[PDB]
Amino acid sequence: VFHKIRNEDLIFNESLGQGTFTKIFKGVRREVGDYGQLHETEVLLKVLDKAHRNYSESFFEAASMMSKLSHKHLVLNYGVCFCGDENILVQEFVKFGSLDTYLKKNKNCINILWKLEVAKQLAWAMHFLEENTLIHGNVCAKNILLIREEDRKTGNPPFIKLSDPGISITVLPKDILQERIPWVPPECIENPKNLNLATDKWSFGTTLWEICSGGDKPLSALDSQRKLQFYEDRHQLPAPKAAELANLINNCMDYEPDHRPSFRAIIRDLNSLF
Ligand SMILES: c1nc2c(NC3CCCCC3)nc(Nc3ccc(N4CCOCC4)cc3)nc2[nH]1
Repeated sequence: VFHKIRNEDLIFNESLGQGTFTKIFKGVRREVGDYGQLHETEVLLKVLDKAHRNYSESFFEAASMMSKLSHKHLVLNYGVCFCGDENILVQEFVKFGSLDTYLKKNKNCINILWKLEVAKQLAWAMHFLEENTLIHGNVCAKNILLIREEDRKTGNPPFIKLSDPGISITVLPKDILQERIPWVPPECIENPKNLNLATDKWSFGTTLWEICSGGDKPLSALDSQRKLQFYEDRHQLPAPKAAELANLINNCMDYEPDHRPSFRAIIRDLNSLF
């Protein structure tokens, strides 16, 4: 499925931290491009240990399945290196990084119309996935990548992409799912087999809360035990600072999975906010 990239064409330059059972690097890929031109392309490299075989199989099946659905708001995966003791996803490098970090670094000096445009773009990406009956399963602001900043002179909005799904919550340890409250929905805390398209509607609500809160993490003051009580008592998140999206957040974060609205309906709701 994935184009094989040879270790000899990959240069690792900078460590960018960790994901869930991944190590992330900035690097360069040497390749033959359009018209035969030789390029040194900036890439994002995600390294999984082959020994974690269940995790690696989950991670790469998810990246493969989404890359079969080419879309302007979905990250470009170039290929994989079965680099011996490690399996490496080679991805496009996105200039401005993850959205939660971007919002923090700009001190939430971001107007509501910018947030609405990013929300709409994410909703259109999710509508495409819903129409394709593909579950992402880890929608969050860390997995929103900022390709382009707003340009006030041209009127161009920011432009985002949704990153790869990562290891499925159906195979992750339960302690990890609990830490991931309130992105993982209540039905998946009850049973990870309840993963469904409805899951992404809940997580989309949590992601909107992140966007409206300038990149704060909801329930960050709560440990895992208190995160369970949060769901037990069936609380909702507080209205974010930018409260314009509070109703849509609450409508998406519906404890009844079957009541969560379609992404088509979400897009219409976003459009109605003037
Ligand atoms: C697919 N996935 C990607 C990224 N994911 C992030 C990698 C770092 C940890 C959070 C997720 N970053 C990407 N690029 C970055 C660009 C600038 C970055 N810096 C912004 C300014 O502040 C320091 C980090 C970080 C990552 N590209 C990418 N393609």
